[PDB]
Amino acid sequence: ARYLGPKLKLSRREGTDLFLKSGVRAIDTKCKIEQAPGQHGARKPRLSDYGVQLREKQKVRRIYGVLERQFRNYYKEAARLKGNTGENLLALLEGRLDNVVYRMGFGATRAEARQLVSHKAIMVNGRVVNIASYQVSPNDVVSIREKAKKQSRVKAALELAEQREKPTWLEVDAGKMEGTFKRKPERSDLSADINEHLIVELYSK
Amino acid sequence: MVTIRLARHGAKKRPFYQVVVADSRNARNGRFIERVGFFNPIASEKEEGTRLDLDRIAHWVGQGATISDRVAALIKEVNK
Amino acid sequence: KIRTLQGRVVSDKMEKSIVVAIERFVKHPIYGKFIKRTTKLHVHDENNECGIGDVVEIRECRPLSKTKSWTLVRVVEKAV
Amino acid sequence: NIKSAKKRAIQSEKARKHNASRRSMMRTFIKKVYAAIEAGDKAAAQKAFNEMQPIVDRQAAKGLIHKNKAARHKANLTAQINKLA
RNA sequence: UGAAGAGUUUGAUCAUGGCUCAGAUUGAACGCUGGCGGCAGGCCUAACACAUGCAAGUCGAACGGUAACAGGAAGAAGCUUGCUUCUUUGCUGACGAGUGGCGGACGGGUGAGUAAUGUCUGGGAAACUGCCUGAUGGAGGGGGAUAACUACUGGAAACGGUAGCUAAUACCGCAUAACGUCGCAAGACCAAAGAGGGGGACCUUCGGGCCUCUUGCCAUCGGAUGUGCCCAGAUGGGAUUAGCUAGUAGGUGGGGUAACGGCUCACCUAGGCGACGAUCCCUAGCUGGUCUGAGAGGAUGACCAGCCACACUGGAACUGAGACACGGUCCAGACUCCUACGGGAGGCAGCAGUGGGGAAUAUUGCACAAUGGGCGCAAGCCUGAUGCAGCCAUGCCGCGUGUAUGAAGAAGGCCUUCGGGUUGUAAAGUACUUUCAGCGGGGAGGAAGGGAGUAAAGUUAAUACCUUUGCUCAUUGACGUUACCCGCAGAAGAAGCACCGGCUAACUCCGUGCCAGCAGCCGCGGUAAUACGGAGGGUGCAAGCGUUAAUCGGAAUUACUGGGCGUAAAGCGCACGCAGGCGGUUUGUUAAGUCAGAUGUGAAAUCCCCGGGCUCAACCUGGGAACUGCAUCUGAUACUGGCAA
Repeated sequence: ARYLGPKLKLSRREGTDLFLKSGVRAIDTKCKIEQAPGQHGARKPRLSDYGVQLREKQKVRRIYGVLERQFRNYYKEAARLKGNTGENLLALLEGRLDNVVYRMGFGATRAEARQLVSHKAIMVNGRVVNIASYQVSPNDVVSIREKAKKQSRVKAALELAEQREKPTWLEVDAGKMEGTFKRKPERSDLSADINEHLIVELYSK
Repeated sequence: MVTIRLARHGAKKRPFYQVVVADSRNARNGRFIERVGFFNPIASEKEEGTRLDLDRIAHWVGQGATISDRVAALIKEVNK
Repeated sequence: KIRTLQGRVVSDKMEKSIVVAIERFVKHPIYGKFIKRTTKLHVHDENNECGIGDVVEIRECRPLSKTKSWTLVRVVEKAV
Repeated sequence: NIKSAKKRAIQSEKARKHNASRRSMMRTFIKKVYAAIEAGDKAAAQKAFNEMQPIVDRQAAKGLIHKNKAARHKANLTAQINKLA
């Protein structure tokens, strides 16, 4: 499913925000965040092992918007390559169009970044798409269209873009609403909350 | 009986044809004798979608076996 | 060249026919142990004179009688 | 029942009793040689060998001896007389 | 780039060992729920029985012809008069039927039979092979016919019988006779078919002969391809299946097949086979492969490809290169149907449909566009092969059902020392977007070809023809206003399903009270149930979710990899010994086992390695490697085996 529900309520028991309605707000601003989303359908305790072990598996899973199947499949291409299995996986996960656009400042929210690509206002190269996954690669060209240098939603997401460092492996152009995905990601510096060893144990039978 | 013929291996509403020498007592998708070619009717730019050999379209046509109209018209346009 | 196959007569009585048992090393598949898996074939002697243990040369050919396909090509040695 | 040329069946009625007679004329002549073989004769076995020699030959040219039988069946009946000779 | 365990016996504990769960999967079914779209799959059972429709023809360029249609001519009419109308005529388009040739022996479907000289792997030898194709040579001259047709005549039909006539690339002689065949030899013996276009010089009784081309025909020897035949090896299970075999085993000579063969026979001999498992009994189409799995292995054989087998039942033969011809014949049999009651007719395991069975599996749809297949020297015609459409969440994949912002945080719930907490930025409220659906409007592409003209630089006649070549022109689209593209309003039209006692992430409040009920296992409930029921809430998955069945995995719990036997499950009560397995030590030899190399082959598909093409992905695809293997060819001699000492 694409969700469509109460973003920030998740934050509470996520114990992290991970970009839920970022633009003016984050934790404990006009919202009740860092609680438990139950009265006593769920409330804080010591935590189980297996809790953690499931939660973190979903941590990595949710900040791309990938379904059940997909992320496993990426694992079946990684453990088919003779290179690093850990690296490869997070490499394939960032090939999704929706993730790339957010990191070119297009969308102030992860959900919003993916809700751009939906309405016809995106394109890649001279090709028009409306597909939230694509093959994104070195020296591609991320392109805004005509009647998307016209929408007042897009502009209103450049605000936050001035407030996020933006990656160094892509050119980013907001002045003509382009930017190229000129070279491969670095994850020498995004594995900072990601322990690959954990998840790949679990996936294994 | 064996003849030069084309032979779909495309999926639905994809016309990828392969020129085979194949039987008329089995089929164009059945028992092959051999491939001999590839052909695009749509003239795709993929890696080697057109092959048609010189050597077997000059040896099994020696002892006889006829080709197809696109092929006939292709002998000239690869200037073979 | 040709092939001639080492058998040992082990039943000669009938006129112009010698029964040979041919022992080759057959390996077990799963347990990988060689064994003697003896197999009679019915060889036609030109004149019967054999018996028991006579190493011979046989070879594959046309039949001459029913259950034949074998001839005597040479008597390596005798042991009757 | 419906066939395109179910007439094929009737056409073969003709060609199965034409063949028939040609072959059985050929089989009466083989019986005439064999007569003379039991007489010890080279003078009535050979009034029935060279007299079926164009017969046997011209019927291989109607294809009614057939295939590699018809490169064999002018030697098969040659064989006969030679025992007796 | 390659495999993890947990729970469950006991008062406690450690082993042993069963049990269960977490995985992956399906031609799956079921229950609930259901926005789109791309790609794939879709009667597994009663191989039970089927209304109907369709799936098998095409060549006039071999024929004799003219039934219909349309013109040409012809006389004629109306003189409905130079225009309507009528008869005649095969002349021409064109073609009914009938003779003649080739397809109907394919393609398609099914897995009932089938443990298999059937399949698979690997070889082999004594064969065939229309369609195909190379070479050389030929196609001479006669005869007898008979369909249609015609005149009669029998039946309800099916389906006939007389009598007469005629054609051919039909039929049968005869001639000619090798690089032919047979024959040691000497010799002997055997073939046919022409049809088309065109034409200058000549000839004709004016139909044609002549000439030139073209396709087709005949023969002989090859090649290709495809196909018979043999062998070896591998092919399932049961000894509560141990004895088996008379063309049986073999040998002669006969006969037969395309060819090798007891394939078959006459005679002759009396053998052959068997526990390295015969004989018999159970069950099964087989393979590439498929699934799962770290692998080995096990399981499996759906779609797709190859092989084999079957077509109402049984049996049988005909023509042919090819058939025991699914939609050919005949005979017998049971069905089933019709009837003029005399007699006939039929066989969906072909497609689509029908009924019955079953847990379950779709429309009597459109079409020759395209691909392939058939007939034909061509044009052209034919196609339930095929391409499309349709129906079904049967599955794989993609996208959407909105984004932002918004609080004392709205009522409204729910829980609450009653301070509040929770639902909750969730809503209301504010802006911002219209993908995709819906509406309006364009629209690429899948088409190459063939057809009408023109160039030949062939061939001959120099010209034709025919073929060839480019050019020139009008066009070839079934799907379907296709991909796609533009506009049009308006969050609009688009979330569900299971679970929350432990394995296992995810609880409260009530009602019930060992009742009701729950439950994969371990197990729940006896009135203060995190396990039952409702509500509130929470959790995981999401146009699906959950349940079952089923196969492999975990399970190294059948173990070659990879298991035990003092007491946990297991050592015959004890000797002897036949087969079998096993062999101290030294030398010589051999090279079978074995080691090395070489060579074929190991189908396509499939895996992988590298790499592309569709808006992505699904899907499509190229090249390399793999193809673990097997046989063959040659070497090596340490070990294993043989031989010798």
